[PDB]
Formats: sequence, C-alpha cells, structure tokens
Amino acid sequence: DWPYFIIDLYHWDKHTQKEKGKIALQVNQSYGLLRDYFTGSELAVTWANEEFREMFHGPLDRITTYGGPTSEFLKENGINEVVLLDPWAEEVLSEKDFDVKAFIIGGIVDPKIGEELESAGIKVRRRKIVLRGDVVGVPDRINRILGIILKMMVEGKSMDEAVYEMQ
Repeated sequence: DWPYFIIDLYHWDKHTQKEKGKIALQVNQSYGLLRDYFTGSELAVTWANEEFREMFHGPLDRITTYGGPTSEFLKENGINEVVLLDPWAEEVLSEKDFDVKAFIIGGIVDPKIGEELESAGIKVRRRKIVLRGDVVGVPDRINRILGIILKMMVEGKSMDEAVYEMQ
C-alpha cells in the first residue's frame, strides 16, 4: 500500500563521475530512511545501468531496481500517476498528494522527465517543497527531500515542521 519513491537515472550520462557517485550515496542514504519507516523496497531506481550498479559494494536486492524507462516501470505496476518533486512547480506538495502511488524524488537536471512521462501517458503532478513560501532552508539533496516527504506522509507533520526538522 506504500508508494514507490523513485530515483530516475534518465539523465545519467549528463553527470560527472563525482555527481554519479553522489547519486549512489543518496540511494544508500534513502534506503536507510525507508528501511526505518517501511521495508526499504519502496526505493526504486529506474534506468538502472551497469555503471550505476558497479558503484555499490554488493547486490541491490534490498531495493527495487529497473533497467528500463520509468514510464514502463510504472505501467508494469499499474501506476498511471506520479508526483514529481520540482522546485519550479506552481503547487506546493500537500496531504492531498499522499494517495499517489509513486514519487519521483531525484533525476531532474537543469528533455524533461515530466514531459517524457506525460508523452508516455503518465499523469504528472509537479509539486515543490517550500519553507514559509520560500526555498531558503529547503534541502535539495535527494535523501533529505525523501525525509521531508516521510515526515509529512507518515508522521502527519506540516511542511514547515518537516523542513525545519530535516535542516
């Protein structure tokens, strides 16, 4: 019943080797968070390729990995709508989004991920995280974004509270 939290590697080849290594770090940290709240398998990595997998020190059976497009992963799991965390979104993430079955928490680079998903028939809810209506103090790292969502979704905390706690 719990949603997937997706790290989308669509833009993998546009990153430096250091940025690739930071993504692997964020995957490990995000698994740690979801292993506490849930089981850990709710973390899903799409466009997972061999270079990404070789940045780890063991198999990734504990998380959901998927070599193909995010839209295909969603369709395989009967999901037709996702929340895309995007600081340029018009609407702020809220409790009315927590019935959606998948949240894309990483992958945006600035061919937009949201445009490609919509062209493949996936409804995309673009939602931003703010603090007092501003971005000051709002973390932009994947695992911290995830921590904010989980505090709101699991613990029922307001966004201001969740952002403050995750600073």
